[PDB]
Amino acid sequence: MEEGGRDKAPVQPQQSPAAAPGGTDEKPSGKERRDAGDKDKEQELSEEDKQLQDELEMLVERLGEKDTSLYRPALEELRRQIRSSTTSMTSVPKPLKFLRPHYGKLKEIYENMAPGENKRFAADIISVLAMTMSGERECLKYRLVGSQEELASWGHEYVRHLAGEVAKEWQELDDAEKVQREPLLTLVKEIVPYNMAHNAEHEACDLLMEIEQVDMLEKDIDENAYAKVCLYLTSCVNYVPEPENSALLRCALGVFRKFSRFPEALRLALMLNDMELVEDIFTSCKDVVVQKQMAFMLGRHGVFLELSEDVEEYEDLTEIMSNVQLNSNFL
Amino acid sequence: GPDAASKLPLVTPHTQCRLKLLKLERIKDYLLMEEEFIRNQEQMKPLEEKQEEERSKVDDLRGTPMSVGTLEEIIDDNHAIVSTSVGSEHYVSILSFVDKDLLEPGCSVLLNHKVHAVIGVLMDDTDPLVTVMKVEKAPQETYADIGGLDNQIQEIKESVELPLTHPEYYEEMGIKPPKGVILYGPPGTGKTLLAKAVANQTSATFLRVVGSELIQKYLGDGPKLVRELFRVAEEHAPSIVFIDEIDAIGTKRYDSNSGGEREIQRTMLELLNQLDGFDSRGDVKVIMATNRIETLDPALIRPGRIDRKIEFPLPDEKTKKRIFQIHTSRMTLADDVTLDDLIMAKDDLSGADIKAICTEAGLMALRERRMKVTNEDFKKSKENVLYK
Ligand SMILES: Nc1ncnc2c1ncn2[C@@H]1O[C@H](COP(=O)(O)OP(=O)(O)OP(=O)(O)O)[C@@H](O)[C@H]1O
Ligand SMILES: [Mg+2]
Repeated sequence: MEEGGRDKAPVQPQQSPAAAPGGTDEKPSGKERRDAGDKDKEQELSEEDKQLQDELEMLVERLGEKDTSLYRPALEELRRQIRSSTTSMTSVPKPLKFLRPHYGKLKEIYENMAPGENKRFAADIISVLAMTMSGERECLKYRLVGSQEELASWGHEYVRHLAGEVAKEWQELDDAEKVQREPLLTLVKEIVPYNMAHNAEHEACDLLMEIEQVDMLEKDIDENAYAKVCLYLTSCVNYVPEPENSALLRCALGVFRKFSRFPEALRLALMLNDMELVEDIFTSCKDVVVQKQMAFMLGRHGVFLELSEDVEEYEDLTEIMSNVQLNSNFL
Repeated sequence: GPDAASKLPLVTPHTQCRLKLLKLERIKDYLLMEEEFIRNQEQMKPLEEKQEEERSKVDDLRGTPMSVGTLEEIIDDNHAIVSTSVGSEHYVSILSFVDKDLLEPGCSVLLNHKVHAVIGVLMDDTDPLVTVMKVEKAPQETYADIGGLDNQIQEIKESVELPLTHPEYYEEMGIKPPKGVILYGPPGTGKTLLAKAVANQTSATFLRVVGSELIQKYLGDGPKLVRELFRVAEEHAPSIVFIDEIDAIGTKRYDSNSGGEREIQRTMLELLNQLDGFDSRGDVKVIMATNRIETLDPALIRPGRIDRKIEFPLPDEKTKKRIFQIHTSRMTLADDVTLDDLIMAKDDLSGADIKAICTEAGLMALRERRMKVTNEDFKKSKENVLYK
């Protein structure tokens, strides 16, 4: 409500923005020219956070709360030019002016249209532009719809394309500890169709970088502990970690083989067609990995013995494995 | 024992990671079932209230005139022998209401006044010895204030302060930190200054004892205080014990010493054990300061007892100027005294002499009700301090 020292700056350039209500008549061409040139220079002084408090931001915060509530649906007309400018000012006041319990009626304000190419605007910023608000909104509205009205129009499937885009850029934004931020959003959404959502997320992330996928597996261990009371996510939840660690990733497969044991260790349909896939990891940790899985070891020789040619030695190797190398070496 | 706070200091996420949320909600469900779990059973079984009924019955079992006595021995559980108020010993019966854990052989016991038995332990009053050496906080001397000594501040930092702030370094190379530090130099070099500097930026109970109080009046009340000194240090978690003027345990003779030198030696033989004996050590670091490192038994300084020996020399000329600047920082000089001219007043000034000059300078300005020291004040200050 007051300014000091730099009072001259916020006086002259503000009359035109305040003259918009009175400039819409008798000056059809004046408004368009000014807007085009102002856009280019605005970004230069905004990307720098050299001022702790934003003087310009607070000026519009007041009239924007009530003016936008009824003005947005006043026209309800789709225009090529107006839409681009209108979406610009919606995101700016969301963090502060909008209170926490306000996204219930916000479905129709953002789902209808996208903010053009905000992807470039979401890359320079780290975690304060829209990451906090975007995730929270979908955690409530979606759940109620699926309780009794899971069948809806094509709008539900549109958001699927949105999810894949975000994950492709967050990981490499800083390579810092913020990389683990992405998994949180995907957990809440698509409780039942979790596998389909995860398939797209890991399809592109793995290819971009090779070794930066190991850290992701760590967050999966603790996630499964806080499971649901109902016995419905005890099998689906355990299948997601497998495809990522396949040939699409590093061929170590040390953790891949262990991942098969989670689904109650149904050995008849997890690794029964897995040992012979490589045929060149005999000396690797493949043998050691199974040595900690005493659940279906009795049936191991049922198929291995019949081979008689996949291994250079097939009879002597099994004999010296049970306890020959355990007690003798220590003593 | 148990800590009231810090229920689960799992700040590893250190962010908005959802892992923080899952654990918190877990307690909420457990709390909900407990609510109706207690009150429900508290109606059809109105035997014990647990809030007013529980305390009430025990009080009646107790006595209005609760007694205070010393537990003398621990006979089989539920039974003990407690010394009465004056001189009698009773084969009392221990009641289960007591924690049955704090029953150390000789601390304290509350007994019923008619059927004497164990009713409850009593916390022991802070012994006056602990308060005597329990330095709270170094008043003003900081660690950049010391000035001058630079290569000698790293040794003390690296022996009594690093292993407590960054243990990883003596955690990955498997090397135990140097046991102790002994400071030796001419009279007045910052030996105690560095000693109290470490007390400033430290997170451990600092204890200080001068070598002169280690020599006492009655025989045997010698190497018994040394046992008490290291008994308090162990009881108080990490702690740095500072022995100042160690060269007073056989350098100065006092008539109060019933036994002569022969008694003082046994104090050293007990101090030798307390630094490296076949008992466990724990976490206690000894800093010894002296002005004559050649007048003490060369076994107290044996590696293992005290490992790092730090030598304090008389200030260098360059360091002499720094000493004057730090001591004269908060002084409204009269832009007529030159520090460099007073740097060379005597062949070797300890540095404690420098503060003496800068302190007697003020007293020589107070006499004239003047808040600015002139060259005359310092000139007469440099003559009244290091001359007579
Ligand atoms: N190198 C120094 N740097 C800063 N102050 C010093 C230095 N040497 C001595 N002093 C000052 O000397 C004053 C009085 O002597 P001080 O307490 O330093 O003695 P000391 O060196 O520990 O000697 P001693 O072991 O004989 O007591 C202290 O308040 C301290 O500020
Ligand atoms: Mg001293």
